[PDB]
Amino acid sequence: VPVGEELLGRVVDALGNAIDGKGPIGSKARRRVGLKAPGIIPRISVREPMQTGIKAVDSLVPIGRGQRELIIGDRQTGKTSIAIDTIINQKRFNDGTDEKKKLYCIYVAIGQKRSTVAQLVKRLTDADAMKYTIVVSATASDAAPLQYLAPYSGCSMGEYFRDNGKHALIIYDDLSKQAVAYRQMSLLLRRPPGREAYPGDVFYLHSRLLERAAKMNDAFGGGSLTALPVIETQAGDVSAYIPTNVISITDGQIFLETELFYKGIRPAINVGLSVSRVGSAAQTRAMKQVAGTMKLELAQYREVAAFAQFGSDLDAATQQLLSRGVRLTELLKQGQYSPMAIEEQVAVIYAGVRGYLDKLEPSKITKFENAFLSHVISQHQALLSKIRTDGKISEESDAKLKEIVTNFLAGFEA
Amino acid sequence: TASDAAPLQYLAPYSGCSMGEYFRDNGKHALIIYDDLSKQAVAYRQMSLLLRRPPGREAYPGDVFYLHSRLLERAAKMNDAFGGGSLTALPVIETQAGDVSAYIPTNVISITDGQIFLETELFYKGIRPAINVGLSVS
Amino acid sequence: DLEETGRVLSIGDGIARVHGLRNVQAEEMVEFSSGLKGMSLNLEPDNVGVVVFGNDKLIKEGDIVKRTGAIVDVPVGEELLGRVVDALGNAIDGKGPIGSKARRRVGLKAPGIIPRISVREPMQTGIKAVDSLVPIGRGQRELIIGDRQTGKTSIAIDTIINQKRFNDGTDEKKKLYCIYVAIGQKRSTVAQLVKRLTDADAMKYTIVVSATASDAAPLQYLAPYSGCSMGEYFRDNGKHALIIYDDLSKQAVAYRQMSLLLRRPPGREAYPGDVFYLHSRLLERAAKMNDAFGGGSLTALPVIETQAGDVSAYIPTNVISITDGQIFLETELFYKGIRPAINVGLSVSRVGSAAQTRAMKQVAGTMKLELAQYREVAAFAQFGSDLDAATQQLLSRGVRLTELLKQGQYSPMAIEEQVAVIYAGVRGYLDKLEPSKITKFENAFLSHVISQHQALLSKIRTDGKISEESDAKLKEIVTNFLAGFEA
Amino acid sequence: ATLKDITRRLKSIKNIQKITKSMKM
Amino acid sequence: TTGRIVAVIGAVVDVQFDEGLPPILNALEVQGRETRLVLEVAQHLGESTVRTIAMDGTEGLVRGQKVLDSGAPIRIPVGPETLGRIMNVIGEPIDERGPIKTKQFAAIHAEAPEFVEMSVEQEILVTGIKVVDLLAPYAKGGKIGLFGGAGVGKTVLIMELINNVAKAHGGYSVFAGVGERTREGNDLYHEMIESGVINLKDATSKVALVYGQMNEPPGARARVALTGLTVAEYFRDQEGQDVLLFIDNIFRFTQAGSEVSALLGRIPSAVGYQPTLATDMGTMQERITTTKKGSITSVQAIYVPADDLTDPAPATTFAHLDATTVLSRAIAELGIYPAVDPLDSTSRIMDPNIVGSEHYDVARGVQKILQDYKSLQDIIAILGMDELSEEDKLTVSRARKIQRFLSQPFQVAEVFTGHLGKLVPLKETIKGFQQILAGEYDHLPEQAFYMVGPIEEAVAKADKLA
Amino acid sequence: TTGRIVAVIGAVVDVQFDEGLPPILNALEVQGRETRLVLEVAQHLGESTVRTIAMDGTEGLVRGQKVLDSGAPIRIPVGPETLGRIMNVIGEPIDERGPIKTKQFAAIHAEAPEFVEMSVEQEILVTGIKVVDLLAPYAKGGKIGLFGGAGVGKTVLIMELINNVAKAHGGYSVFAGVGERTREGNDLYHEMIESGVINLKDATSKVALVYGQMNEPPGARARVALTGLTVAEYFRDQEGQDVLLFIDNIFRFTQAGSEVSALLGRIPSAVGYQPTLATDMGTMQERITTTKKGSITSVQAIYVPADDLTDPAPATTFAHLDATTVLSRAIAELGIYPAVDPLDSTSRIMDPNIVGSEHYDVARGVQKILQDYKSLQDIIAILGMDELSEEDKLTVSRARKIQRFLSQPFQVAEVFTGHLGKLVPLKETIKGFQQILAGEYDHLPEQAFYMVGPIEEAVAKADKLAE
Amino acid sequence: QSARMTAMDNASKNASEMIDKLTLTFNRTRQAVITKELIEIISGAAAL
Repeated sequence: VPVGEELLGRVVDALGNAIDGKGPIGSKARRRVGLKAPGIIPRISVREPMQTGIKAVDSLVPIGRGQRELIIGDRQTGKTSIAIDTIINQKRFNDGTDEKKKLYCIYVAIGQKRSTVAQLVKRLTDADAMKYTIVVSATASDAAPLQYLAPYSGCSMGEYFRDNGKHALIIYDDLSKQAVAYRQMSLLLRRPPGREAYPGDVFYLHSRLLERAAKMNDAFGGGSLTALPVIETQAGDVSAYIPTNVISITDGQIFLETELFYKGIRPAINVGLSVSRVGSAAQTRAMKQVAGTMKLELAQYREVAAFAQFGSDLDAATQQLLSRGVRLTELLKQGQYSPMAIEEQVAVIYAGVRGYLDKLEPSKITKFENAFLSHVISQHQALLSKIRTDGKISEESDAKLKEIVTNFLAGFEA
Repeated sequence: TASDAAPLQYLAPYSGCSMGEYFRDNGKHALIIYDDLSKQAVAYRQMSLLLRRPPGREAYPGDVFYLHSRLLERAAKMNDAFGGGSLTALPVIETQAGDVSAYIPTNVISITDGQIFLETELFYKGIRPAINVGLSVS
Repeated sequence: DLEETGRVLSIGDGIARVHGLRNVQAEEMVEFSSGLKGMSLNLEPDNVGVVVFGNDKLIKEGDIVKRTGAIVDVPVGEELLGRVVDALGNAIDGKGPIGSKARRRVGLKAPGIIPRISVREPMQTGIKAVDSLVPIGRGQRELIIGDRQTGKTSIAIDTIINQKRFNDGTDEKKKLYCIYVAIGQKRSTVAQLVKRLTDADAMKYTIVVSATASDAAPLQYLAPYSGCSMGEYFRDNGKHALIIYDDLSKQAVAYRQMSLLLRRPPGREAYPGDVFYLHSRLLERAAKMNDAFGGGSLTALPVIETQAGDVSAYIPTNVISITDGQIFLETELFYKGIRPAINVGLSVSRVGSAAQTRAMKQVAGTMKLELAQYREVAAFAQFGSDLDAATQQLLSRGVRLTELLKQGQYSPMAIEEQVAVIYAGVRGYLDKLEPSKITKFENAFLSHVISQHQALLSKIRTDGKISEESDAKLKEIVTNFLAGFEA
Repeated sequence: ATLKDITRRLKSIKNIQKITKSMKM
Repeated sequence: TTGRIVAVIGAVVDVQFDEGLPPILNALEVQGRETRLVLEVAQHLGESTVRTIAMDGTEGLVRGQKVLDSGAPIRIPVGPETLGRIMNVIGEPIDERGPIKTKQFAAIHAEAPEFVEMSVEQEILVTGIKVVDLLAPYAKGGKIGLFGGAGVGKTVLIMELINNVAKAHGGYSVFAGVGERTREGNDLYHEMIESGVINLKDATSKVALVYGQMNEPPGARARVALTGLTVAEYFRDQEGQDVLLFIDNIFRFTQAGSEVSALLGRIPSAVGYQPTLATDMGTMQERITTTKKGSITSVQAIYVPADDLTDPAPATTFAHLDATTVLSRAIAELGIYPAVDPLDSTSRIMDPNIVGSEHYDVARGVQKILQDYKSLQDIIAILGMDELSEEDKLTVSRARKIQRFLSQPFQVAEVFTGHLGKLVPLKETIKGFQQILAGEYDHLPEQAFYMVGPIEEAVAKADKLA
Repeated sequence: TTGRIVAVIGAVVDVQFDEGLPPILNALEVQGRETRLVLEVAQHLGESTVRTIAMDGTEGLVRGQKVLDSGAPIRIPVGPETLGRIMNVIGEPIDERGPIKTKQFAAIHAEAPEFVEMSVEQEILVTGIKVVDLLAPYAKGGKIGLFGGAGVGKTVLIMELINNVAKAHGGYSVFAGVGERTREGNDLYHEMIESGVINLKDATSKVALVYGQMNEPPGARARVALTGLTVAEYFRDQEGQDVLLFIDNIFRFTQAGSEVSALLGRIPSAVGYQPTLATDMGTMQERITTTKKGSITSVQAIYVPADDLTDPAPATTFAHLDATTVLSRAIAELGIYPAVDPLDSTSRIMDPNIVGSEHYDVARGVQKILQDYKSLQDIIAILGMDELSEEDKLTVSRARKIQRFLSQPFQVAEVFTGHLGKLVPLKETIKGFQQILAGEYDHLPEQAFYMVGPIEEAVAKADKLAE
Repeated sequence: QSARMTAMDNASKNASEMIDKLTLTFNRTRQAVITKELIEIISGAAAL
């Protein structure tokens, strides 16, 4: 299939043909949809962050470039949103100067509905994100084989950037409908059905694909491909065969629960069950500094929060644990379409993780974050630009910050 | 009955239905009682597994809902221009442990025009007919 | 010659499909050029589906297959004792050839209905829980069932070890030869197993048939029959023999594997319609003969591995349904400190007391009863904010009796030692003792009477029961020892 | 609905019922 | 006809006939075998070949071996000279008492009593057992589900029924062990013998035993219940008695069915059973009834898989049962025997429109009282036996008298209980309980009623108990 | 011999030979390819046609293409010059450092050691991990298995063992990556180097590596373990050394087989698996073993599909192990790492006669209390805790603290825990638990026991938490 | 004491009812898994 910069801002089908009726693609390069992923020697450990714009994600399940992180959850728990916010957050760098920080995005729709995709490409256009996105569409009425291929097609368009020292991000939305397509294509070829009716090689179907997302060493351009595949669970059951098949390929997962979602926790990220196999190596020091132990803290918080759903003569260390747990949980909450800048995340998490908010009322926290962030963005962009620039939290920045939060907090609780 | 080949148990309700249809078709009024559609369903499934048709939910063949819709669509109230006659069907379905969500019971509930659910609890407690007045409908 | 020989049409997944062999009988042993044996399981119109006994690397299309005319039989008798043999009776302990005179056929029909008599002679394990509450008699078939790692093989081993008390004795009607069949196990486990048995000097009276993890399906399949035949030689000759099948779960798998590769129809869990018949024809060959036939016996301890305690899964259902009782082991119990993990409420012995000694019964009986009673109330304990002293009594008897059923491994006891200890709590002597100490009490108490009082135990033993006298002597022995004990 | 979970729940409810009937009397 | 064996796959033998193909169900004899090998026919694969199921090990068969169509289904010696003998599936002796020499032979695959042979009415069959006859009345020609196993008197109850059928109805009984453990049959044998129901010396045996041991192949454990059926049908269709049929146990019948089914390569249905589960059962159950000539009554031992009463095996089975006899270990522990549970055991014919208001009311009287007492049972133990009302103290007293009056001495256990067996009559049964309910023996003491026959004995025991 | 390709369907290729049919297991090389494609003969279909499994991609193959019988099963470079190198299923270097100049070559297919070759020495192998050591001790030369569903800690645990054991080990090590993540072989290789276990300049390499990752066709995945294991058997027998074998993840060998199984024309066994699962596993697992010649200490990661330990694969593997570490997402979910399940982990050396009664009574002591607490969990859940006997609310206490004292910050997961890795010595472990069980810390808070090494850190952490 | 009695009567009766339901749910599930697992095997086998 066609490959290269010509596709950016265009909507193609699973074979490369345009479907935005905006003219032929001016493609000069082609690429086999099915190429084995680069081996051991051509890559280097994932080290550069891939900022989503989402605190919860960027702080607890960090994503680095060349990394594969899965978005998984039941219907409507918000899986696509994570992906859109991510694509939108990339304007920051794409509108910038630095070409190493830029990230071209690819969005592969599979089994989805044309009006939904049309809705999708509209929003991307309204956010001025199409310019750096390619959208491969293989929808509900497209033949099974198109839906099946679609992921490999889109992957190949992403390797163009990966193999040329550029950076790409691909969303496979979703890998569930592809498996069905594969299953159909495969049964119609009379290949004996296997577990759950799928081909005995559905693991292979997805491993082959996702191994292609990778970080190449400077010897190969230092480019990369980051993948965010989506999988739909049923009755929030992540132990399910397909769900685990794919969780065992990627470098982590973001699990969204409908319970959390209804409860007000949006994103519905389930701290305990989500992971990032890259750890802090995919995080800026500013972020590592603030969220270094938070993840296991919140895990341990969810447990005791359950163990005292009966205030069982609870000590202090656990009263403190429940007091931080709740405040921190409120800060990780976030709305849609407003991806935050890394230094913005560090400022607000900081406030919580440091205990400055342990005496504020949980209900207040969301409002406070909007007030506080407002203040620092407007008045203090010198501290934001330094944290952002140094990329760390120096001793004075850390002191200028303590000063701001504590005082603003007080005036705030007047 | 219990000793006739499955094909005869399978057939039985269609035959009785045709007999009820003579009355419906001639300005007359008949009543047909299928006891039970549960066992007819297992007779038809025995036939279907022996013919090798893909077993589905509860090993029942894909067309068992039609085994029943075709049959029960024939009960009907004609208008004057066609005789005014009629056929009334009271089909019986046997649930296991009061489970009214099973494949067969649901099938049949989605065909008839109401149900009369009798409860075991009621029956022992001495309420007979063991009708469940909240659940039952017309 | 297509009558006495055939040619391989295709070979794969250990199934050979031979053309010719027109005269072969069902289940006949045949031979491939290379020397490999095979057994004819499918005699079809146009071919023989042969089950290869080895690596099918040594068989190619066209290889010539010849009939042996012979059906599968194995060595048998007293020379196999203290030997480690494969499923075909071949020696694998590298100690030299087995000097076997008699050879028996592996699959024979069980002794009919007339040639037997009620199971009446005790088959003692040395395990108090079993011996007092799940009694095994000679000719009985009792299953040991439980999840992975619950203590199943340990029961069998302690049982084997235990027979030395009678095997070193003079009374030849109490000796019990042991047979241990290992199916699907890894070689290091058996090696470790035979070691433990050597160290206890039980190999002298034990035969080990071993069909391990890397042995072809058919050998794992056969193993239990070929071991059965070996134990039949004893049964038939007025001698008594014990056989442990470890496990029947793995052999079922071996059989399922051949069935499906020969393409026979698969039923639940992919098992062939004749999997029930594979075990029933095996477990029925165990029986108690009549004097008219020698009075000899064959007791069988078959092991079944359940999954997540699903005793109703397919194979566990068959075998439970075939045997005379079950010893149910449980993880929860195991980790709670009850070892052996026998779930006393669900374990059973259809044979029952028809197999207990009068000595044991004298005690077993009230123990069985206070326990059943505790089991009714047990759950209350942990929230018994104010129970009457009636039931508070049964909780106490409950926990002490339970502590008396505990037991370390490799140390099977003499029936006389078991009743002496059981008597202690059953009579109420440990009721004021601390639960945490019963294990220590018994140990030392038993050390004491095995040291100082071998004349009372010899009585109990001989008189077979607890005389009014020995009763009184025990009272003093325990009331003075206990006093000593809490000083 | 896992035979495992179902069993886990039955386990804890059979005890509850027992301790609860006791407390009633 | 003489066919050849074309294929042998486990217990499924395919036989090809040159001229003349045996119909389905015929029994074929394999030629040249130490012992008798009967192959039942199951299908006509076309091309002159039949697909059969062996009734015993096919070990050794040879493609080409000769097979002789016996031109009929499995036939067996039927009649009186079967009583007390033990027989195979194909009517062979397995007790070693020589040949079963009868005049008639009866093919086992028989159809059932045409509608016009059906009896149109419900009659209780009396056994003389107070609990059974009072609370869970057997039905003539009906089927009874006997629950409970060991330790609870299952075999002694099966043996008293036998005796009481011979006694009160001059009817004989058959015993079909479907998938019996060889150990347990031989033990059943000698136990009937010691209690007389079987007599090796004379001709007073009141039972014929038919066995399908667990080692037998699917097909054999599949048919032996039919063989037993055949025998019983004779004492009804030839001598118009009231025979008793015992199938132990009804679950192994069904299982044998599935094994056979799977072997014939048919797709299993829900839970792995046979597609034909309901017909396999119906073609057998239906031959058990009251025809104009007589009636067969069947006591069927039921095994419920996974304790799941909605499991296809059990569920199907209840379609035919007219009553359940629940043996209970708890009751036994009260010393009460027969250890039948008066509240768990049931019967379809416990309808005033069938047993008559009197019978129906007494029965419903006995149970309620037994129920009420059950309630109080909890109180008594905890808060102590006294907030008890002039009323609450009477329900208990009587209930406790009743519980005992429901126990009884069996003539089968005389060689052992050193006590005389009692066969209480239905009339005596209803009166008995009527009066206790009534309050006629409230003065009598509990133990006056333990292990006795008719109420009269409750009175006399009281006398000897001062 | 020369055969032709007659059919291609995925990883399965059928070949027709005119004269001379290559035996089963023989490797054939496809002619006309930029890269070496090996086909392992799987079956004799008859008609001089063999069915085979491809060791690589089948794209671009053509019906009629030529294929030469190599005359022998896949044979690989075995010997000391494999150390510090990275090999293929078929023995080709994949590290770009040139040929592997071994004196000998070995076929990856071979019979397992005979019964009279077995050894029964049983020496505890201390690891520094509280849980393992305390409750399910590993044994030198024994077979160890780490069971776990996706993402619960199998690999990290294998990672900290390489650090706490492989690194000091005087003998070779063979790490075979079977169907796992490519990113991971690159993380490990470069870590081996940065720590000198792999030396690119000299012959001081103490670890050979073999890889057949998740981006490979079923065929490669069904064999790398064999290649890996074969390298290891050499150092065991031909050199007689003490080998350390790491396989991550052996489940992949079995999934590989199930993936081509249907194309091999087989009726599926239960759960979709192939009918030869156990035997396929047996002839392999039986070679991974210590003998009288040499010693192998195999640590195998075992994936658990759908998290179901009864799945035919995980289920079939228990019997091949002497010690098992079962990890659980339910434990992990609470933030307790390593997420070992204390009541589902076992070791054949948890014997008073082998580890001693102090070791043994503590272990069992810890297990009783965790079991005791497991049972109460569901009940205080609903009925609450007031009604509980002070005797029983103390075991809830101690249990919750032990549950924590069992967690530990690994040195290979600082990127995960934000805590410095701690390695605790066997006596510091036994003692720490002994005291908790003894009531000697009923005053410190649970949290003080979470993510710490030795018991003293729990005491210090109490103060730090004291405010 | 009269309210604890009443509350514990109910609790106990709810428990038992819950018990009866979970048990029946257990058997339905147990039967469907077997059936489900078996149809899956048959489908694979028939496709060959």
